[PDB]
Amino acid sequence: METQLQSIFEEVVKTEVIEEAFPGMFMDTPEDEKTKLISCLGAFRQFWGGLSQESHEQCIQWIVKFIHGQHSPKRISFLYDCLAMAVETGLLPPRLVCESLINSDTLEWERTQLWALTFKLVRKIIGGVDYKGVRDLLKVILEKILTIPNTVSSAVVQQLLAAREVIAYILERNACLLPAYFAVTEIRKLYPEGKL
Amino acid sequence: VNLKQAILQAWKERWSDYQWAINMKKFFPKGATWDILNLADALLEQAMIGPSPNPLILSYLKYAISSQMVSYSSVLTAISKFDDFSRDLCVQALLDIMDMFCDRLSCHGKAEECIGLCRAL
Amino acid sequence: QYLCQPLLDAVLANIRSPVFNHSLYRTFVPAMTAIHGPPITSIPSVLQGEVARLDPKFLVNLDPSHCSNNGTVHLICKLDDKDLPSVPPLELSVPADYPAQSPLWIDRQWQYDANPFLQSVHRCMTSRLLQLPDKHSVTALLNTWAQSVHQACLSAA
Amino acid sequence: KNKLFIKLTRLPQYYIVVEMLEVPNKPTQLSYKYYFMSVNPAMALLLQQFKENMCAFNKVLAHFVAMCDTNMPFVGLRLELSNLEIPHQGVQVEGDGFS
Repeated sequence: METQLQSIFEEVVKTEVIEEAFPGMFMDTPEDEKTKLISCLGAFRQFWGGLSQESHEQCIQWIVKFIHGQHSPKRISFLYDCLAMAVETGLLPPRLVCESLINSDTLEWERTQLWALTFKLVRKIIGGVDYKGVRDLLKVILEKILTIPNTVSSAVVQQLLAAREVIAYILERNACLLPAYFAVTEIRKLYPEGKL
Repeated sequence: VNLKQAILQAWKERWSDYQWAINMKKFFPKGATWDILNLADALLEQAMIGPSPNPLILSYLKYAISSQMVSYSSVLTAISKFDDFSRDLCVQALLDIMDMFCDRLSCHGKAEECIGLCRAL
Repeated sequence: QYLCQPLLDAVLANIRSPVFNHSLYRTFVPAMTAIHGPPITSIPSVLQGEVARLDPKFLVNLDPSHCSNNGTVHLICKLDDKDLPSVPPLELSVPADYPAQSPLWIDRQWQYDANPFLQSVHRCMTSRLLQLPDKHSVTALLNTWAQSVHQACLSAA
Repeated sequence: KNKLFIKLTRLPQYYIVVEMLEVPNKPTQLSYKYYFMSVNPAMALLLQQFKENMCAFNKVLAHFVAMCDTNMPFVGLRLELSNLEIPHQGVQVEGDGFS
């Protein structure tokens, strides 16, 4: 079963990249690109159609460690589009993906393209979490942002700033993802009075 | 054969600017950077005959500047040889054409082309 | 291993002695020399390889401007093809240690304005650039440029 | 439901799928749509549609099949070169057009 997951994931990345690698009008660019993403989503749906509830999360930890083990950013973004359509179609509960994305210890700020694409995907899929999960995600995102130094390079700053849009989306009052009292409670638990 | 006949055929059958570029290439095997053949002069003559310029041949000249067919020096000389000045519309068209390449004005060629750009300025 | 072990134990016991090869000589050379007789009777060339193999559509030359004969190199290409229209020249910045990394396309947004056609060229080119695999060559950039010009001719008409 | 699956036999896991649709005004003409499927209980993997552009030959489908069967051997070679990290210019048309 672990081997089965490995096989499906490896073949999907390699195949989609290589057929698209040669651009012989293989594709029509607008929503047929969305259809190739649908194609990865269907391969993921077949793989999921075979698993128990208690085993629902260790496979997801394997998926995210396999995505974060990659090196090509196009490969990473292709598997993140697969994970996005796997959440959007209703196959995956949209809390396990976000938690295993952020709590993955390969997600460090030095992996700046991985940082940017990860927090882009969490900005995409955070709108469906219940509010207690949004509170725990707020806590772990703040603790991830807290590891950045006072000074970083001038090129990596915009890709680092992708977590700030997730934070701005959670603490936005009109979106109402969670009661704002929970947000200020988590913040003031992390930045108590007198701390910048 | 002549550049006037090629531009005028480009006006007769309505050619878009890139199709004009392709057929202008095909009519003339030696490119001669198009400035030996005075592309800017012929395009300005047959664009500035009316009281208002025809937008087709102005579109041809704006493509031939934005794409680097024609050097800025030949354009600035052909602009300099217009005067007349009784028509404000042709003068405004010439100032928009100058608004295209000015502040950029970068020759990348021989030093004689740079001296030509100096005299053209 | 078997039938050879005590030699291996002797020699591995006696490594790091400075008189080791003396000991081997004294114990082995007279037997061997009795039996066997006495002894015996500017620009990195990867880029020149790329440019030397390009199609005669492209006309790649070095920039008169920019630092020369140093780490990175800079190119101004061209495009000649009766089928394709004349287009802005394109500027490339090839790093030193060129393979194992991807060259960079110096973007000039201002000349890709002022026409709809050059705008379509530019949009399609940035699209195929995002579609490219990593650590691509120079010729991958030049061929995506020519394919972008061709798509922007076809999409327009 | 009117489709045709053309499996390539020199390299399986590759299908060209022809979908036939009725053009609305002309009742005696068809419209073809060519897709490129790949396959691993077999699973679909991806799909892309090709660009549009005695008549009983259908020259476009023969061209697409020949194009896939001569081009797709290079894709596996591109991947196996990239796994051993030999730097290469990509799969290119070489000199003349027909190579």
